[PDB]
Amino acid sequence: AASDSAQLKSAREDIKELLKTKFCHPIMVRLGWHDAGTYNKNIEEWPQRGGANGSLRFDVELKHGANAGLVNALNLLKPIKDKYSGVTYADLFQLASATAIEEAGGPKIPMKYGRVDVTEPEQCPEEGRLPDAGPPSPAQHLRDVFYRMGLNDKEIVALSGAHTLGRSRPDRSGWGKPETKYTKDGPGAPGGQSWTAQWLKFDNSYFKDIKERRDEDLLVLPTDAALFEDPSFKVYAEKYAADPEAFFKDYAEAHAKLSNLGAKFGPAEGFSLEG
Ligand code: HEM
Ligand code: NA
Ligand code: NA
Repeated sequence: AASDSAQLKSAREDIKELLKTKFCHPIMVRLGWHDAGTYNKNIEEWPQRGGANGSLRFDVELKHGANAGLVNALNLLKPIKDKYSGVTYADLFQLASATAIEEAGGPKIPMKYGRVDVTEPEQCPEEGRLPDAGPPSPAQHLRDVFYRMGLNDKEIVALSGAHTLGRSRPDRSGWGKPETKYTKDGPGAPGGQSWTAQWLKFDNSYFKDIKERRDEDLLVLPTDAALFEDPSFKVYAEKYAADPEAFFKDYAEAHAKLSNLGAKFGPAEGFSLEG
């Protein structure tokens, strides 16, 4: 009865209702990125290459250190997933993320769907393909991880801007204060430490805050700091801090690129919902 494209649209409606009710925009963006971020451009075969294939839905991968707390996001999406047999987790994760950015006031991401789902937890990538926030050499570590995905310096800086959304919890990743004046009252579950004052608003404030460092309640990870310390990253970081339009353009394109990493589409070229 309902076409697969129609189901994705219905799922998007459900997601928008979920975001309006739970204020869970940030975790949805993190979920999508952690499914896609395991992509390795050097591996040819699907699903060994990792990436956007819905493997992140399995306990084995959710248990990876970098994925602490993501089971909450999966659980929030499960009820929606159950309504649509024609919607894959691979697509649902990316749909929830893109919708989250947009509902949060971000740019419209040029998205395509039709991603195929892996079927067994044995197809999940091994742990260690996602970045650490506190390595000995942050900037080089970012290159090691993102260059492997086939992403460049521009994309590394632009995508890091997603930290304008959400916060860190010492009970999850281990970073951040237990709470601050900006998070102690929610909305959603209070607590943790945000990078920006309005952590439910998608704008270029992340770049301004990590550079200014005037607010002790605002978080700055070694990898965020690397954006302004690195001779190449700083070019884009300063540009985004001063040009919100430039950030939105580069962000939309980078987010779309990330969302496709390692995926196998059906049909091969995928399909659009509003093209
Ligand atoms: C540059 C490599 C990155 C590192 C080292 C990193 C690290 C972190 C850490 C430590 C947290 C705290 C999580 C917690 O407390 O539960 C976090 C949260 C988050 N990150 Fe990243 N991140 C990176 C890249 C990205 C990218 C590329 C995006 C998406 C375009 C992103 C989106 C988010 C979001 C939305 C949250 C907040 C989730 C929430 O509030 O529950 N991150 N990240
Ligand atoms: Na995956
Ligand atoms: Na923000």
